[PDB]
Amino acid sequence: PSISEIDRSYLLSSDRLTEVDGNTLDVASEEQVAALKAQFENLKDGDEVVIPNGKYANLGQVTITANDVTIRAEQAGAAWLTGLIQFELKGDDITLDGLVFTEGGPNERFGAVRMMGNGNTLQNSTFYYFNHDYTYEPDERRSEYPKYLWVSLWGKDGKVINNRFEGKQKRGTLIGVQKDDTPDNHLIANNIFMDQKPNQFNEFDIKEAIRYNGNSWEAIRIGDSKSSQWDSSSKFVNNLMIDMDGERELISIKSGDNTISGNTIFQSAALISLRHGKGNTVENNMILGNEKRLTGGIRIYDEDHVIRNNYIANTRGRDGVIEGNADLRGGIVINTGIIDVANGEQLDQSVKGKELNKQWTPKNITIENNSLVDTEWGIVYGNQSHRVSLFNNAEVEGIYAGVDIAFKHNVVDNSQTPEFVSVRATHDFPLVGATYTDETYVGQVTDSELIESYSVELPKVTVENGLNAYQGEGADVSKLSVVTAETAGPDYVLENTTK
Ligand code: NA
Repeated sequence: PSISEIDRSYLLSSDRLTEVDGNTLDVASEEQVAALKAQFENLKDGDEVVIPNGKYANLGQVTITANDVTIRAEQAGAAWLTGLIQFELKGDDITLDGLVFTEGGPNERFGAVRMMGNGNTLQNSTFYYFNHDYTYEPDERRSEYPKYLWVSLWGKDGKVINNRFEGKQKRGTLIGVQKDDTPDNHLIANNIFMDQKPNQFNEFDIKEAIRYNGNSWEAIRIGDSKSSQWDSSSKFVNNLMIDMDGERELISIKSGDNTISGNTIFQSAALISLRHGKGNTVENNMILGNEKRLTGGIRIYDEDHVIRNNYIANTRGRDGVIEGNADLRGGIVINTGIIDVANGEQLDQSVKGKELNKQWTPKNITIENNSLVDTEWGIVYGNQSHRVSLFNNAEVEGIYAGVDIAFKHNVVDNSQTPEFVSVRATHDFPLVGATYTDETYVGQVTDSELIESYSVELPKVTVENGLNAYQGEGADVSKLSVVTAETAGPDYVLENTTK
C-alpha cells in the first residue's frame, strides 16, 4: 500500500490482534460490583487485582492508595467498565492493564483514570465512546459545556502506552497533563487515537458561545498556561491518529522541552500546536491528510522550537470554521503573536493583556529538512488577528510576525498542482530576521520578494517505500515510517460495542 492508497483498514490491521466479543460477557450484579470495588480499596502494596471477564456498571469513585499494584483484566479486553467510574491512582507504580471503558463516562471531570502517583501506567486498554452518564449542559454563567477528560497525569514518570482511545465526542482534552515546576518525563507512546470530533450534541448551536465551546477538544494537552514557562520533558511518540478532528489543536503543547515525534496522523483535521512554552521538538512525524478538508501539520507560538524531518502530505484548507481563534492552517504555520519578541518582550502574568494564556510571537525557530508534498497551503507565514480572550471578543491592537525563523533544506513540492501555495509570505506581517539555506519551493509563493532565495527546481526524486525522497534535501526517508496497529494500540479489538 503506497502513501496515497493508505486507509484506516490498513493502518488498523494486524494478525497479532485477538477479537473480544462483548456479547459473550456477563453483566456483574450490584453485589459483585461492590465486591470488586472493596478488593480495589483493600489492596496492599505489591498485590494485584485480576478482574474476571464481565461488564461492571457504575463502579464510581475507586481510590487506589497502594503502591506497586497491578489491576488487570483476566483476559485482555474482557473487563468492560461501564456507567460512571474514576480510578483515582494515588499510590506509586500502579499499573492498569487490559481494561475497557465504554457505555459510561468519568465519575469526575479529570477522567476515567487520574494518574496522581509517580510511575503510574495505563496500558493495553480501550476507551470506546466513553461520553455518557455525566451531566452535560451549557452552564448558567456563559452557556459553556463542561470539559471531561479521559486520562489525566498529575505525577511524574507516567506511561500511557499501547491503548486505544476511540470516539471522544464531548468537550474536553482526551489526555491532560497537569504539572508543577519540575520536569515530568511522561511517555505517551504506541497508542491509537480515532474519531474524536466536536458538535455531535448541538454544542455549536449556541452561537455566542462558539469560540470557547469549539475549544478544548484536543487529543492531548501537555501542561497549561500557568505551568507553561516550566519544562515537562514529556514525549508524545509513535502514536497513530486517525480522523482526529476535535479542534484546531490536535496536540496542544503548553510547557517546555517536549518531544512530539514519529507519530502518524492520518486524515485528522487538527494540527500539532506549540501553543505555550519553549524548546519543543517536532520531528519525524508522518502527517497524511489524504486530501481531507482542514488537515494540516504544525502551528507555532513561543520560542526555541525545532521542527525537523517531518513528512506532511496532501493536506487542505487555510481557514478554520470558528473565527477569532487564530485558526490558520497549512503544513507549517508561523503564527503572529501579541508581543514584540524582537525587542525581548515576554508574556507575563502581571502585565494586563499579555498574560501567560495569550499569544507568544514565535522566535528562534529552526525549521529544517521537512518535506511538504501536495500541501494546498505549505509553509504559511501568519497574519492572524487575536482577541483579548476566548470570552472577550475585542481585537488586540499590536500584532507581531515571527522572529529569527531559520529555514534550511526544506522541500515544498507542489509539482502535481502548482496552483497550490507552497509558501505563503505576506507584506502584512514580514518575518523579522528570517534566513533561508538551500530551500526548494515548487508551486505558488505569495509575496516571494520577501524571501532571500530559494530554488524552484526539485532535486532527483526517488520513491523509497512509498515516500518521496529528494536527493540531498527534505525529510530523510530513513528516519520515517508509518505507524500501524502492528505496533500501536492494544493486543485486541472489540466487537458488539455501542457508541
Ligand atoms: Na485548544
